Amino acid sequence: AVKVAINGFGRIGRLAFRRIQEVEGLEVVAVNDLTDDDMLAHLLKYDTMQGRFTGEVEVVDGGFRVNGKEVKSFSEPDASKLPWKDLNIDVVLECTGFYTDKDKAQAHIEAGAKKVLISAPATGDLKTIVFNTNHQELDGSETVVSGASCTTNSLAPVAKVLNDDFGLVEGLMTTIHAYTGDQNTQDAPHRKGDKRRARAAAENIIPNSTGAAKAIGKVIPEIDGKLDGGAQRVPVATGSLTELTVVLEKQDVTVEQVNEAMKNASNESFGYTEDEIVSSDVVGMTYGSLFDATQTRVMSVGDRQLVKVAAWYDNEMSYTAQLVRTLAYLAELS
Amino acid sequence: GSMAVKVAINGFGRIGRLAFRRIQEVEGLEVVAVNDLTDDDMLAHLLKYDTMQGRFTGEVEVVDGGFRVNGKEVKSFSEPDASKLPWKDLNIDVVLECTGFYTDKDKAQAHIEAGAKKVLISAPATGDLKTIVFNTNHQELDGSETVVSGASCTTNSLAPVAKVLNDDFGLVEGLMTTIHAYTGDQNTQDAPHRKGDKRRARAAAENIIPNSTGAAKAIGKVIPEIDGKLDGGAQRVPVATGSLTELTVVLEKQDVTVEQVNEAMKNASNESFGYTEDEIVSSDVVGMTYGSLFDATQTRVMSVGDRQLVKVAAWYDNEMSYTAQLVRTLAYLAELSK
Amino acid sequence: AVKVAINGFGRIGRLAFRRIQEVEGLEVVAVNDLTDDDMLAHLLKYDTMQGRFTGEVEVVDGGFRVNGKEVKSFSEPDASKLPWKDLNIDVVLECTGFYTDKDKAQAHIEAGAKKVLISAPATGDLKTIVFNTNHQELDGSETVVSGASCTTNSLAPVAKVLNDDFGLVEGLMTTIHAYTGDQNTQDAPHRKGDKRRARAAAENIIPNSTGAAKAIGKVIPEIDGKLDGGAQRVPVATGSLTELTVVLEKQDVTVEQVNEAMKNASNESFGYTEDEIVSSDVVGMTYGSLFDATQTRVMSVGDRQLVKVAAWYDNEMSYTAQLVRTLAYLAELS
Amino acid sequence: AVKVAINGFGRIGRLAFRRIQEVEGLEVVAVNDLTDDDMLAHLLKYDTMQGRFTGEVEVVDGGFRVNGKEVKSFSEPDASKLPWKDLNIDVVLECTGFYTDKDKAQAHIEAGAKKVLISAPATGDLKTIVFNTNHQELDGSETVVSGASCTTNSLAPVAKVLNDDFGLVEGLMTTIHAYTGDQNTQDAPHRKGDKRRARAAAENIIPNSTGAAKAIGKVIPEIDGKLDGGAQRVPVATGSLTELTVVLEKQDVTVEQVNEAMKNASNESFGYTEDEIVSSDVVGMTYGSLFDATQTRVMSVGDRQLVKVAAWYDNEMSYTAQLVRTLAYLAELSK
Ligand SMILES: NC(=O)c1ccc[n+]([C@@H]2O[C@H](COP(=O)([O-])OP(=O)(O)OC[C@H]3O[C@@H](n4cnc5c(N)ncnc54)[C@H](O)[C@@H]3O)[C@@H](O)[C@H]2O)c1
Ligand SMILES: NC(=O)c1ccc[n+]([C@@H]2O[C@H](COP(=O)([O-])OP(=O)(O)OC[C@H]3O[C@@H](n4cnc5c(N)ncnc54)[C@H](O)[C@@H]3O)[C@@H](O)[C@H]2O)c1
Ligand SMILES: NC(=O)c1ccc[n+]([C@@H]2O[C@H](COP(=O)([O-])OP(=O)(O)OC[C@H]3O[C@@H](n4cnc5c(N)ncnc54)[C@H](O)[C@@H]3O)[C@@H](O)[C@H]2O)c1
Ligand SMILES: NC(=O)c1ccc[n+]([C@@H]2O[C@H](COP(=O)([O-])OP(=O)(O)OC[C@H]3O[C@@H](n4cnc5c(N)ncnc54)[C@H](O)[C@@H]3O)[C@@H](O)[C@H]2O)c1
Repeated sequence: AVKVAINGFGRIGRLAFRRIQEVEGLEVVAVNDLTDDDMLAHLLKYDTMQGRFTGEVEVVDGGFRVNGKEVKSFSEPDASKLPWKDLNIDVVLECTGFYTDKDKAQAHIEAGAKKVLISAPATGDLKTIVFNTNHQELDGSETVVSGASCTTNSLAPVAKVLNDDFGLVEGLMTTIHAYTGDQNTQDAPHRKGDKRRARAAAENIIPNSTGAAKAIGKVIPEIDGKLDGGAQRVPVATGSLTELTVVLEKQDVTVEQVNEAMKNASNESFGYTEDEIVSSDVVGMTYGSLFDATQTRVMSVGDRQLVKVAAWYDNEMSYTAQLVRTLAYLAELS
Repeated sequence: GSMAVKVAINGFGRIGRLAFRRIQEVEGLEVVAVNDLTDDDMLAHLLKYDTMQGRFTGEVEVVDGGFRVNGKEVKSFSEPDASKLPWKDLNIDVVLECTGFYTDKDKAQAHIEAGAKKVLISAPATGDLKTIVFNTNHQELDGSETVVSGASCTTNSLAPVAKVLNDDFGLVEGLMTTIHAYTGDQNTQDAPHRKGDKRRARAAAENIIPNSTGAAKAIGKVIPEIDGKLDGGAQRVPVATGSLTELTVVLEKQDVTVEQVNEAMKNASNESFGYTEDEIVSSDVVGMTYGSLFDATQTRVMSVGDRQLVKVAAWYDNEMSYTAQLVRTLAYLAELSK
Repeated sequence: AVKVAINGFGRIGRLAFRRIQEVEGLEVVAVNDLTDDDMLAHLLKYDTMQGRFTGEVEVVDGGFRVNGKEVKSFSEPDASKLPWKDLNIDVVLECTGFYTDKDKAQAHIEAGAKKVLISAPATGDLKTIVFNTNHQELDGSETVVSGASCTTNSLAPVAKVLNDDFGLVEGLMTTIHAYTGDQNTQDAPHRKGDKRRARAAAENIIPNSTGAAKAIGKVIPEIDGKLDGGAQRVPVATGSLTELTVVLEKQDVTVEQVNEAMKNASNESFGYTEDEIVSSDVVGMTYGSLFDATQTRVMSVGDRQLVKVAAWYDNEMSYTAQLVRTLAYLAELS
Repeated sequence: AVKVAINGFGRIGRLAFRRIQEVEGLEVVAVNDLTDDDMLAHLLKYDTMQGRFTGEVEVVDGGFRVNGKEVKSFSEPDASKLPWKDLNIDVVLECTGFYTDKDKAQAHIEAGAKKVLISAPATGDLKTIVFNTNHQELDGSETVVSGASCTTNSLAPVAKVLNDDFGLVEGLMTTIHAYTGDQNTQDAPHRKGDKRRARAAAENIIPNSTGAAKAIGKVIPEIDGKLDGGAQRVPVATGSLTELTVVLEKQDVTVEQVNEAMKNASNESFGYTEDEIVSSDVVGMTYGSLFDATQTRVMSVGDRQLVKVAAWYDNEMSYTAQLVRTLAYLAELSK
């Protein structure tokens, strides 16, 4: 099996560990964080939104044991000091949020890892990958790769269909997004100086920035610069919705045409539904994006149209499933 | 001679109780009677204590036939059929119709039959009546009306924004999403829904819930010159009050900037339409009395060549923002029939 | 198979349906509620806290079809008008909340049903059953039975151990309880005139009454009148905790003695844990009561002691699992 | 006026600032935190649970201006490096959560402050004060003082009445408590290694420890060791309840006797209600404890009784009001 180390055993890190248990060919041999083994094991076992871990978890000397298999744990904030060479790490899943740059993530390579896959958008000379939209741009020689964002994984397959089938002129996005760990529990100073993420997460509708639409060109180059938009963080603990409003080249477009085009492009990454679901219904789902045909709207005044669509995503498990698909493909290629 | 306008509140719910509270601070208007489907102890308690809007500042005491507020008697009734209420005997000038069950001109006429002079419905309503957003189209009321709609919370948030966009830039078309606080028409836990809505059927405080709204689709009732040019829906989310309306538009004027849009909105600001450049969140608008609060920090202009999309957002307290507007319209409607 | 009808396809009714799919010899052939079939099918498929239904549901002519088998649906507010005789109904699961009385529940017997099991405490000359505490009191001749309450199922096995091993003098209970459908979404008049259940359910700590401790004698006769207490409804959608503070006959009681006695009494209904869990960790669990050893306290001043214990329960699934156990047992005996 | 510096402009720090605007002869001249002035001014202006600050707040050179008064701001994590001598600080209101110990808080004294009042329980040789229960124990010479906890402030006036009027044998407590900033937004490693405070704050009933009952003897010495108990953190953003179950020496006790005793002891710190309120009703209240007569229970089996009572508190504003009362009193002494 391909030997995986997880750096940052947080929401994405732990869910990635869970997902990897189901993927033949990938094995987590080590985890790194900033805490004790009792804490690591406990948070793997128990998960507020994603439910209890299926297998058995036991704290042992040097880490924890999951279903018989030992996992080595470390508590090293400086990635360059990790014993990746000694453990023969093939790929690091970088999930801390503190190495979201090619040069920063290179620390893992210096430490002895063969490759790094970052669980977030990242700057620098690297490829940004949404599985089943642009993963074929990987050839296996890459040392550092980005798995994009939760929102980009929800948006990319939708934007691709709109452009391919109708011709995208321009568009604006709003994602109604579950609150995340970069937000405060109570009103308090925020480390990034963000006066909105400073506010009590579970008691507010909170406007905030996102790169998903603005930076869509890193995943779909042919629509580079044609999208922008933002986010509204709301009091659900996981589960999100991306709404997109577009101008198209094709004219006299119908709701039926848009839905059929989306249904035709469905796969394991891009789901299609006509059920009147709500955010809790997508918790734990493994589609990167779930197109909701019930929300499609077309505004027509004369020969001028606006087309609006919406797609659900579990910002946790939807993204994690996509990240692990990319991880496996990156591993297979090399 | 001159007297305070005698108001009766039908439906002592969220809007009804907040209207009562608001009227306490508006001179020339007095609530003499309330009607609901419960006991006086319950009515007094819910007036006194309010989860989101805070403790009532007056003194509330249950008495014979109703309750006393700061020494002033309010008559209470528990009659589901509006035509049976003693509006004649009580000399009722205007009924604030806040039950959600008389949202129709013919149905709301029951209050007029009962002896009230006028009815203002706290919601969109069917029939041949006028739909009024204060400080957008209230001057369309001539005084001959007997049944009027106070529009919706969302329409009150949307209308001043849509008017500025059209007046200054020319509205071609647009789409709206309101990120809206959950309301009493939603279930506490997943359960069958009275109106058959499979989404309002779901646990209100645990979900992002898509739902329809008339605000954009029916904007033409308030701003006739943009009839049919808007559409959109709602996303109900787990805040108990406080909402946001986002509007994405195509405009006639070219090379529009964020600065131009913000300045145009600021110039249109009044007691109904507020303006902010502060990075606020939903809890910051709870209890506010603007019908709509334009958030300049959320303005975006997408340009690709000569083609532009403009996006704006305005906050509203679906409860107090709408209530303040409703009371403004109430006062004006009574003023016309001196 | 035992032919089951569910009156009231609500939280307990639907979860009972789900659990029955896992029990050979138990079959739901009919459901009665006050809504359409599309609604019933949708709420079976999608569940905010309990997750997506495993199998597949299809709306048909008579009602709905689940995994091949058809389920008939009705809309009679008066249960005596239901065609239970024609459908040869063996047991009605009474889950509406409107027939919580022996004489009221008799409506189903008049309609043609052989037995009624009410999913709540009930007034009248009937047996109140907590599975694995007093289910042996059933002989199979009963026509109307109560499955008790969620809180009683959490409390009974704990109270029994305390009395058996230490001698119960007296106690007081508080359950920190998930909000339920008998509470309002927003501050509004309450149908029962309850000024506290009138308040916004998900925004408040709300004191309220319970019959679990006061009526414990219906399940454990030897401690009748020895307990009382109440509830505090809080903003979690499901998952609850029962705390019990008692005076005991035995002296010099220790935390270890209490925990060991509870562990020794553990079974499929009564769980034991030493893990530092929280409420979300018990969502979907099938124990009727999960004793939490980390919460045990003994206060000693001279020869006088107060003993405090706590047990978790999913007021939904914990109760439902117990109700179906009692159903299967009652159906087996005659 | 007594010159106050606030260390840690957080929930308690900011509410204390607001409360000090209500107290004559007490001025906040300086604030220290770990952020910039834009953020400090914003969080003073806008408050999710406690509402908008009514006055004018503007960012100026070297801090911010509130209602015509300049507040100097700093961003220094090491308290011994603060300019307290230069600013002539009379009392530091220590609200960071990182100086809850006599010897650690001495850093403020070394920096030039005359006194320190800690906004939490604290270790070391100091007094622990619940205003209107034991503030008379202060004489004005103390250099470092603890303002106790939110829970202790809710508990002490109740426990005192129960002992004075009925004779306290023993008791156990549970506080059903709003979630606070020491809890995580999502399930995540917890800085203090608490596996329960690690969990998503607003989605769980979370058992946790509290010292309020176990350490009541610091406030009421005559009942030292007679109480214990813990907390259940629940998804309300502020507003809490303390439930206390006791054995008393007085026999044949009634609900009426207990309720009357509590009402007789009511003052500006200890309120009394017979209304069927809920947690949101106490948000922003200034009583340290609100006794709820509707929740009083007496369980009798033979001559053996268990007595249960409950008191509400806004863990934020109730505690803050008490802290500022103690602050004013401490300042008034030795003037
Ligand atoms: N919905 C989501 O939560 C979501 C979705 C997609 C992507 N992401 C991205 O994934 C990353 C992690 O997000 P998360 O929500 O899991 O955050 P998290 O806080 O839950 O996880 C981060 C973990 O990394 C650990 N950590 C921090 N610094 C470290 C260091 N220097 N060395 C080792 N461990 C360290 C922390 O202890 C924590 O456990 C972020 O970049 C985020 O943008 C999050
Ligand atoms: N955000 C908002 O809550 C909001 C905003 C704008 C408009 N509205 C509209 O205002 C109306 C009331 O909404 P609400 O949120 O206050 O609902 P609510 O449920 O809180 O209030 C309705 C009240 O009317 C009472 N009632 C029902 N039928 C009655 C009858 N036949 N006779 C007398 N009383 C009766 C109920 O007991 C209840 O107290 C609705 O039409 C709604 O669409 C609501
Ligand atoms: N935690 C819990 O939800 C829980 C736990 C244990 C016991 N219970 C008990 O179970 C019962 C149901 O609880 P619930 O939470 O599922 O309530 P619910 O409101 O979710 O379900 C009740 C269902 O019964 C239907 N109904 C009402 N009147 C009817 C009638 N006359 N005829 C046919 N159907 C009717 C309603 O449409 C609704 O779908 C109650 O007695 C409750 O006390 C609930
Ligand atoms: N319910 C309550 O929130 C409550 C009630 C009673 C007592 N307390 C106590 O009050 C204290 C603060 O609680 P809070 O809820 O306001 O916490 P908080 O997180 O909201 O505020 C703490 C503030 O101190 C700042 N800070 C941290 N380290 C610092 C340093 N070294 N130098 C300067 N500033 C620093 C932080 O940036 C933050 O703004 C804690 O000891 C807590 O136990 C809290």
